[PDB]
Amino acid sequence: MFVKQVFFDLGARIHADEARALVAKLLDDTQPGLVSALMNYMPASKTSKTEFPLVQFSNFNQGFALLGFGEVGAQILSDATPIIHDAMAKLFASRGQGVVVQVSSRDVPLSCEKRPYGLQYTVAKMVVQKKHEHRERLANPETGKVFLEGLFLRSLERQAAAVGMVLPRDLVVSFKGAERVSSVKLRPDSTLAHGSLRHAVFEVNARLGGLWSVGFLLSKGFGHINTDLQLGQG
Amino acid sequence: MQIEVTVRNITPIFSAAPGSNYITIDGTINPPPGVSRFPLVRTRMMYVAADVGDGVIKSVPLQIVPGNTMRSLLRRTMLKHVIEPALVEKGNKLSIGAYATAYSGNATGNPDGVPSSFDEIATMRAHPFIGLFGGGPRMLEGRLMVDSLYPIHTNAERILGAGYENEMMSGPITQVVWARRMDPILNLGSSEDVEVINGGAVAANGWIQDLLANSKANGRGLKAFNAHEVVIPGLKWVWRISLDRPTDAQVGLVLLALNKMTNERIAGGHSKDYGRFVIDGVSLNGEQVWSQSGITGGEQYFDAVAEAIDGLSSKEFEQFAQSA
Amino acid sequence: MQIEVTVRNITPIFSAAPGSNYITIDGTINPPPGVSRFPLVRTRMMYVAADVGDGVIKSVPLQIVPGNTMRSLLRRTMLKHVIEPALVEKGNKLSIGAYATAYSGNATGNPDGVPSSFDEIATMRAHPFIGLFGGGPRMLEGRLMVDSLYPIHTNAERILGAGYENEMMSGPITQVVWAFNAHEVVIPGLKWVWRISLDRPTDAQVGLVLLALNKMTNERIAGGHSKDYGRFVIDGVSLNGEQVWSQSGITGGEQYFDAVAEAIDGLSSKEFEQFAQSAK
Repeated sequence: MFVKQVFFDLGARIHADEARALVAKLLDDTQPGLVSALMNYMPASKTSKTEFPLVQFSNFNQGFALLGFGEVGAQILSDATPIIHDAMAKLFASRGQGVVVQVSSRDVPLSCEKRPYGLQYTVAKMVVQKKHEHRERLANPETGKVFLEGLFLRSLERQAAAVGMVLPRDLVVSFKGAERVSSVKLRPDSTLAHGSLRHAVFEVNARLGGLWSVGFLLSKGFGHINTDLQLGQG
Repeated sequence: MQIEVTVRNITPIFSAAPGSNYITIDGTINPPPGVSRFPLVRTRMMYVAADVGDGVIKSVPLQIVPGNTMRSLLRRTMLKHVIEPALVEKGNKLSIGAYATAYSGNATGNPDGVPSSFDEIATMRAHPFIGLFGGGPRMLEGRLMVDSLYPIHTNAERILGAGYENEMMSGPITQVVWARRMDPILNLGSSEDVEVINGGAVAANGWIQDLLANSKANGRGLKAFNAHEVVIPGLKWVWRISLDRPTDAQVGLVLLALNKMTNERIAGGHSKDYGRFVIDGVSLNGEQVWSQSGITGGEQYFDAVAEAIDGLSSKEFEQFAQSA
Repeated sequence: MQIEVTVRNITPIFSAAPGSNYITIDGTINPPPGVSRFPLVRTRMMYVAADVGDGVIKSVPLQIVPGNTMRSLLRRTMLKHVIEPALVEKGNKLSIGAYATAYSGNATGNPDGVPSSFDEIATMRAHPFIGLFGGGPRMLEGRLMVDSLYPIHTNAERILGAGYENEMMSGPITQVVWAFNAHEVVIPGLKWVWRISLDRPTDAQVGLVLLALNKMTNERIAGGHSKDYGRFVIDGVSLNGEQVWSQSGITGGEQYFDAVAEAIDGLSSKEFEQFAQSAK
């Protein structure tokens, strides 16, 4: 259907995972149901859900941003916005002179159509390795290529299934190359790290008309970009 | 007595047509619903039977300023720059009824059922202002008949039988001009600009939270986006102000208004400067009397109106406006 | 009161037009088919009646900056350059709705259809800013009338025929700058006419408009802030048609400046709260 994008401006850039950690800490004391819905927690305990994250953070040049996929995530985002905005207002008025928190909103629709010609899409900060077997597949390009093709196709399929719209199942994908290889950290000052691709280029015969999320670590603002910008971006 | 005022607008002309029209992003006035229709207040339009092809006359559009609008405009410029300076130089004091009847034809919304006595009709029709614009409680007929403002276009070709066979415009003369609002507290940014607002930045942030709460969800906030259709600037129009057995003082008052028409605005849209115009010519029963420095000619009418400003009291306005 | 300035642009001007426009290359601006579509944000459109074809009058394209935008420009320059800096002392801090009614037209939507009593509109149209920029809950008309920014062009000849026989721009005026999405801007060095009109105004109001025009160079309009579009310089301000501009400033008509200086010396917030309070 549609995905709603909420932009939060504080005058300074904070990273999406750091904003996720910061957002949880300020509201930990009060209103726990709002935090449970925002982070996609299970309704009983603190453990997050296994399924597709409806609410995820993203990147914003002067702050961070929220993505709510579908009507449920849009409603969760709709009820979350004033409490979170007041939380940054009190947090940034507690210290310093004070800064005006500035909000923005968009309701981006989602669409997909199959075309008989290849189309190019580039994704930045792409996490691909999460067990040892995926590290073994990444050593040889032939057996890592088909793994990446299946990962991209299953990512598109699970996002189409979670948003509630039908995706044609005759899509063919192709992967050209990635600019860099870098690690990501789950928590700061932790020895554990996950391998990741940087500026990866993919080619799909079909076209996409909105925000699309691919791969793992979707709730940390990793590996989603606006396709509607990328039609004819060059 | 026929007066033909040929004018050229300086700014775009916008005289709003009543009607909740709608507009898309690119053209398509009043689309089928669901294509995110934007509000649109079009300019005032007049359908005219016009020669479209060889042997066919059709009711085509041609957009105008109404004759009611310029009748009130000529009346208002007469009152603001002739009658009120006269009555304040002689100290004649109008009532609220005389004032409202001078600018609006009536004092109240209920006209009187009785007709005025013939001596009263003769005095108020020999009056150089009340004779032009009648009305009153006893419903006087004015000697002045004000036509609406026709551009010199092919659509008005059947209208302009005499004269204006040149300067003949073919294409379209309207434009969809887009004006939007912001909420400027959604454009603050820096708290040093917010220190002017009392209560600090917390109140401004509360207004941010108010508009986001409105955005998720009928109290309107701000930040609109609207279109209005205007006439293009720089095109030349024709106006017709005719008279029914006028005294020379009434014609002199019309030419006194026509001398300094150019201060006033032949449109709505006051803040957007819409309505600025320059009079290219004035025809006094066909003869051209217009110059760059007002009207050159019609000296008997001006002399008659100069003798009419003298001897002009508020008393005639008072028993014109007095209801039986 | 028939205030007419002329400005010179140095950088491009991008007063963007609402439109779903697209280009392929500079050969054709709007292609019929959908091969190699690259979206376009046009600059502001003003079809105008002009003498093209040596005798006949036709609607021709010409690119402007709208008078609503320059009305907001003149508003923000005065509010953020004297009204806030001479309001920041001696208390009298503006209300938030008063700040919205000063910066925008209204504090909020749904203006109440109840009109205001006359002793208001007598007091507000005499005060330098409120009678300059009317509206608010009662939608006060105000005095100041702001024209749109007309380039001194062959398409713009019939509008600007009196005072300008020469210095008359011809041919193309606009060009396309890419950065693959294209943007359409006005070539720099063009001379523009901005007309300011007022009916029966007080001394302080025309002094405020005049003081704002002394300093109009600093604020940039009609373009991207990041893309450096909006810079302009002013030469040739006319006040009832007499030339009142130099390099150092106005230097003429000092009674207007004395009046507005005495007015902002006596500026108070009470008239602004009597503006913005919606008497519903």
